[PDB]
Amino acid sequence: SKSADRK
Amino acid sequence: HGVCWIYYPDGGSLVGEVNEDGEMTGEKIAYVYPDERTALYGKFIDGEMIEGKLATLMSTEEGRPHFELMPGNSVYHFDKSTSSCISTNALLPDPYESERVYVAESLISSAGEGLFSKVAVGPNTVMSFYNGVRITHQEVDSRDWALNGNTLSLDEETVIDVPEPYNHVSKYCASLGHKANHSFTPNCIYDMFVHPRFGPIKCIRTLRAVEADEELTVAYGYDHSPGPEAPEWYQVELKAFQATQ
Ligand SMILES: Nc1ncnc2c1ncn2[C@@H]1O[C@H](CSCC[C@H](N)C(=O)O)[C@@H](O)[C@H]1O
Repeated sequence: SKSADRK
Repeated sequence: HGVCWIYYPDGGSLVGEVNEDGEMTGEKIAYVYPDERTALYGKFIDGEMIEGKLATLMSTEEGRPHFELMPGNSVYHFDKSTSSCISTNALLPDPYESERVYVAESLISSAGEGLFSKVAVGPNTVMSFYNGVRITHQEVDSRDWALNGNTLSLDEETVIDVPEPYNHVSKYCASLGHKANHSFTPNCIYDMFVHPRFGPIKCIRTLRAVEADEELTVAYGYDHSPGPEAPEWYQVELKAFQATQ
């Protein structure tokens, strides 16, 4: 979750 | 012996004559970008680009493409990143992306650089590629936000990152997707892309027509109810956006 654009 | 075209879901394709075992292996194979015009033509083995030279797909006869080579000695090869090496040629731009976007100061206040369109394009147009080193969700989620400005989830197993010092285009310009800033009213989306040099990555694709010199923005899509798990600047903007609603 500390990243963009997770499913 | 005839010619195969394999189209990826993103609209790019591999095209060429297959060998006796049915592999895309030979000296006259090509990858064609989603414009169905820009191509990398030359030696591939089992669909992997060994020496692709920049070409234009001019025409097609009985299914068989004709490529004219572009000037220069622009050549490319399959060069998937690792956890530490972002590219063998960090300064060699992608030729399709070069014709479509450039980096300049963002029009968003205090947002650093942003990505802009060179040309007017219509909806659903791939504009830019988000390549980076490949690391794990565990590593990313365990470390400070300060280190996570450029992390983009690829799938359940992999996060792509553009870590220092490759966040400066003077050190890395092989792809430029990490320069698009966030908007809650974006004109682009992130989408899966299979790239002949970078491998499986994400691209920036328009969701509507855009004008020349328009800033391209994407929704970063952080978890708003894991408050949000997001950098402070995003939390400020999310409050403002909900308020406008
Ligand atoms: N809407 C927004 N408001 C403010 N900062 C933004 C923003 N969208 C992106 N950012 C900035 O851009 C970073 C993600 S990478 C996007 C490119 C970056 N602006 C750069 O110059 O390289 C974030 O860490 C944040 O610093």
